[PDB]
Amino acid sequence: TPDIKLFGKWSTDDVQINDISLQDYIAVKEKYAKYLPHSAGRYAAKRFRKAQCPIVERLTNSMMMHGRNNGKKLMTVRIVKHAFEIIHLLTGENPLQVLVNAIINSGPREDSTRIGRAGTVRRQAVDVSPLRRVNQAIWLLCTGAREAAFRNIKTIAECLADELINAAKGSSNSYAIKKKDELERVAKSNR
Amino acid sequence: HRIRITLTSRNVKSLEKVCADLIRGAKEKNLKVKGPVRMPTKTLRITTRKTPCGEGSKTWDRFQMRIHKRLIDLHSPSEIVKQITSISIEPGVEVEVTIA
Amino acid sequence: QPIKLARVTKVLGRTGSQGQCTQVRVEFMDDTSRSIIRNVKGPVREGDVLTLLESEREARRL
Amino acid sequence: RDKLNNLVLFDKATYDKLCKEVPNYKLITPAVVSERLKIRGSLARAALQELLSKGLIKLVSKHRAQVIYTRNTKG
Amino acid sequence: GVTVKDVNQQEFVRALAAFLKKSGKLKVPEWVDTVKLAKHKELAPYDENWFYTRAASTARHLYLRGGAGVGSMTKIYGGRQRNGVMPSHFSRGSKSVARRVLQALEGLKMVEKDQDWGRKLTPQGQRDLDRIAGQVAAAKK
Amino acid sequence: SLVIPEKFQHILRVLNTNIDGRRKIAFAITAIKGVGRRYAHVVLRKADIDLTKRAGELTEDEVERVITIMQNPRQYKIPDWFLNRQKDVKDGKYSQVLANGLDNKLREDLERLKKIRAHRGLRHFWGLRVRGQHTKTTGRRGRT
Amino acid sequence: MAVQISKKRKFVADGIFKA
Amino acid sequence: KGCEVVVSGKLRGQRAKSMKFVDGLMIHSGDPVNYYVDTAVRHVLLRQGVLGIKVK
Amino acid sequence: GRVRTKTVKKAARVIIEKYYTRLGNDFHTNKRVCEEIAIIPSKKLRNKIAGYVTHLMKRIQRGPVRG
Amino acid sequence: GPLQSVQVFGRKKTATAVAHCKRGNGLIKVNGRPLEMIEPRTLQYKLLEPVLLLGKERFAGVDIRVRVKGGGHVAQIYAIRQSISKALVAYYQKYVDEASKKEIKDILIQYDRTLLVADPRRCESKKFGGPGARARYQKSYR
RNA sequence: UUAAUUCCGAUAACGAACGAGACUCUGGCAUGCUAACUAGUUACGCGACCCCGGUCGGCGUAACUUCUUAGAGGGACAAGUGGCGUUCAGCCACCCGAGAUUGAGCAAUAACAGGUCUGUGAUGCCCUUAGAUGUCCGGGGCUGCACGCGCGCUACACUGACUGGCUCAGCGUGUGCCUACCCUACGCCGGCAGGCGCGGGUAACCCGUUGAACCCCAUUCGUGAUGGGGAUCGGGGAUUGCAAUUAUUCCCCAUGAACGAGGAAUUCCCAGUAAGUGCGGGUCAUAAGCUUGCGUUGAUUAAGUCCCUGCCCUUUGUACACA
Repeated sequence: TPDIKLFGKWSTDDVQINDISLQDYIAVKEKYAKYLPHSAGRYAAKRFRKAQCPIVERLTNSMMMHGRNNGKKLMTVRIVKHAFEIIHLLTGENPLQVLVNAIINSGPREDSTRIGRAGTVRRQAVDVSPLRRVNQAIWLLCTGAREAAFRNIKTIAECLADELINAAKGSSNSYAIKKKDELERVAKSNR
Repeated sequence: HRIRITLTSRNVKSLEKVCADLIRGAKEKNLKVKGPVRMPTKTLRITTRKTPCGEGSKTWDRFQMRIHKRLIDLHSPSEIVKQITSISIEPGVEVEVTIA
Repeated sequence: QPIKLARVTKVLGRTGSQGQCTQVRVEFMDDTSRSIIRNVKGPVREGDVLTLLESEREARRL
Repeated sequence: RDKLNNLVLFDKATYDKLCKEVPNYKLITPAVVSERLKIRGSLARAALQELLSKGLIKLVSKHRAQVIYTRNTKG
Repeated sequence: GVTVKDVNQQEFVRALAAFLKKSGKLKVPEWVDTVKLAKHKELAPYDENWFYTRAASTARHLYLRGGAGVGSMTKIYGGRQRNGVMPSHFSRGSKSVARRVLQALEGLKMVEKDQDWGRKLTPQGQRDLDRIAGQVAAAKK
Repeated sequence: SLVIPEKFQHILRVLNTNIDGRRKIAFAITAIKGVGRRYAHVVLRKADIDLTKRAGELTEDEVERVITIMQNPRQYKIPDWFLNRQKDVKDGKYSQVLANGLDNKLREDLERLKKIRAHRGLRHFWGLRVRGQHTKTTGRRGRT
Repeated sequence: MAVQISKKRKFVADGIFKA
Repeated sequence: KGCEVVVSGKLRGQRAKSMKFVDGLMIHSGDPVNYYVDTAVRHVLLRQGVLGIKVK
Repeated sequence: GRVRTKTVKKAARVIIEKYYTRLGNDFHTNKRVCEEIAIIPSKKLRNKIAGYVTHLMKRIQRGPVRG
Repeated sequence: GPLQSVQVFGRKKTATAVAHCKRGNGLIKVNGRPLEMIEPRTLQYKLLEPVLLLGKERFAGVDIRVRVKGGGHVAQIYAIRQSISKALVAYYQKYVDEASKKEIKDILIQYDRTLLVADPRRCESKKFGGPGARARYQKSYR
């Protein structure tokens, strides 16, 4: 295929990030569209190299946690493949656009932190950068799948498929959107 | 005729001096010589505690001792290279010669 | 109240108790003129964009 | 607090619910059917293999961890 | 044509264990329905005809890498002995199961008590191995 | 085949044992004190029973024949090594013990060591760990 | 000769002799 | 190029001292210490106890 | 963390003042000049000296070098 | 026709893979097995990367015998996908057009660099006072 | 400005020394060099099989050094392009490139009444010295249990347990001086732990191509303190030793405990790193829940700050200098 590279069986062409803020720090189309998430690495060396790592490889990397699931990227990629089948069936349209939309809608844009006048302290609200939007969106939906699957027959590949469908629509059902709106509430509380 | 000289030493450049000496010898006496076969080096490694007593912060010494080995094969009678092998014996390097 | 888009023009320096903000002057994408200083959480570049929930309140130039 | 008393074997009206509701589910897995009908995953799988073999459900791609089916295409 | 290496080995061993069971005359010992396959394993095998699978497994292991005695069969058929509350350790297979499988294949015209120890695969063995390989590949076609 | 058949036994009672019918047979018959996983699997392999069934799908004739093989160890070629009671110090008969019988065996045995006043019995009576286990920093939940 | 010490044990024995 | 003579132990009574006599250049760290600095640690038998000597 | 020490800098300034006419803009040629003219006891030190020589000389032309 | 043999390797980790490229018809086999049978099967496409991108048109002139040793499963898979790709570039400059190699190299290198350049990372040594390279044992106060 | 009293600048200072850096060992690059029947390759001939070819760790000797080994050199320097910088020191990006900070060893001036007299036939003083505080044998003890602390291991499950099948490593050590005591292929008996036979190896030669675990493919299980957990306990069976009771170690059936992710608090760590996962060395007659090394799979977050905790400076005050 010297033509175009499917993600196992999913089409990369005609998948547009509508949000302009998460256009620069989301790498899925034309050049970063690869068959697999599982690649070498060498993103962690420098600062902003993390931004260009395929967003599906970022999802895979974040999905595995809590000791037992450490250095199991082969198990993690097979869960993401199976989830991508399930989000295609349940929804109908492209699984890549499902993931992209879920990540855009899960990303917070205002959150609190402790600020200067270091005499004492102060909790003032600030804006999160488009890379921090991606980072927190992917983390929150990965812990959404983990916490949902833990002690319930609904298998993890199906749990991710629920959380991705929910967040991609902008549900309020998804753990990721609940937590986001909780952060933006506390931001409003102290601004 | 297949005589084999095994040169073994803790020092490398003293081993290479004796090795490069015996090849010069074999070639200037018109003899078939298999070049020095660099057998893998062995690292005698002993790691001790540093303190004689018990009550110092847990620090370890890591003593190493590298031992090096070349062997050079020769197709010749015994007594010619016997006169060569008797020449240029250093304090460091250790020679063992077998006949067949 | 409308969420507004602004392009970060330059990074100034880092503030907060434990150096966990970026003091940056952010120019509005909608109007060419309006540049206000805001504190930014997360790793921010020069030549990216921010989505402001309010377009008026400004950070202190420390 | 709560306890989940799933069936070990089929009831006649639960078997009716299976063979009639499941061929219209766009996602049929042993996890989904076990949640909806209240059955153990062993029976849930055994029924799914029985229904595929009889020729009603449409298999997608199975695995030792995850076995996924869907409804048969109508048009 | 095709050989043993040109087909998926997951289908090959089940095909060969079935092929040997279609013969169904493999000098199978007495204590098959009471024994545990290794002192690192806990239970008896889930399946009842584990002997014909292991006979075919040993057979293709001698095919690929020959000159293998009972001790290398206990090495290759090893796993974790998870020591309960202490951490897990590598442990060997049951010597009896491996020896009796080779003696079964010795009595049958497949292997041979080889010089330099262990068992070879004899031309009749290799033939039956290579022909079923073609049958499995033509089946997966 | 997969429907709960007529007269499916939800509750079984054998050797004063509550075996649930919903359990798979090899882990169903494993319930009683004396029958573990291994002994349950070898005797259900002995009795010509398909171990793929639930513990309620079988018939009472299949129940008695698996109960007989259970109480008849050597009588159906289960060897000396498998038994949970080998060469009893009073009886000298190599045969498995079950719930109420083993309760009698163990109780009599540790009370026998107590009455001969062998240390094992003395450690049993004074309420400490029997097998030379360090008690300087372990065994506090059972002893307040 | 008959005892036939390894190069490792021989070179350590040579070192201890000097020590 | 340079020397260092240390004599340590019970000097001028019961509590012990360390007298340090250096003249010229002396290096302390790195590999060149192996083949430029020649050392010698010794013990001497005096009536109060052991006097330790370190000559560099 | 690439700050050259007094050793590399002083050696560079002494080499240029004595042998200006040989050293040039190319790093590789004046690596070989410094190799010959200066008995430097290690290879990494020779490369760091030669490196700073073809930085000083690449700025002598621009003008007001002080040291 | 005459000799057209070239042996080229690929290392990613302790593992190594060596590919014997030579003229014939298209046949690429690793320790006997075809590329559809080398495990794990989860990394199917990672082995098909140079085939899928260069097309079978470029491969069908020559056959490659890959042989592997050292490292683990993922390591040896990144070793073989490097070994066949490097072997074909080295072949297509030594025996056919230099523009043909320039074409292959630019296509492979711009998809991913690791097809030609080995990742120079190796397992760092352990030091005392800790269970790994950098992690340290638990210090206790009070 | 730097990792740095590291440099550049300012400059009554100029020029230097130790520590820092350099240095040494190791990590990665060479289709270039010198070399290999104790490393292997590509061909070639025979030999087996499937339908000319395919596979061959089946055999055997002509070319060779890519693969393996260890010697010499080469290689990387902020060198090249662009910005910021008193336009200096240098910093940031980007190209070409195997590397654009690999890890450790070493380590100043001086100090502490820090630890060791249970390492020393290093050693002053005191004590004992024949019913010994010496030296040996015989037994017990250092393992003793209402309790409070510290380092660890297995866990609490489905990303999981179980049973099969498939498929990949790197460091090592190996017959003892007295020393007795080695690593083991292969074969028959046995369910297992072992037992009995004949060999190899003092070693790139034999164990050995070190068929490791995780992982990977397919059955069983179905949210139940459950096929999770494996403490505690009975009985029997093997091995070491002169002897295992107070179970040395190992095996088998049996027994099926608290534990639903852990309050106050708190430890370690930024890339082949954390963590998972197994494998050797030390101890060793018996012998890892320790430590010390080695691969294997391989991330989340950060390129910052003095907020907390420490430490070091400069200014300042002092009636303190055993501070």
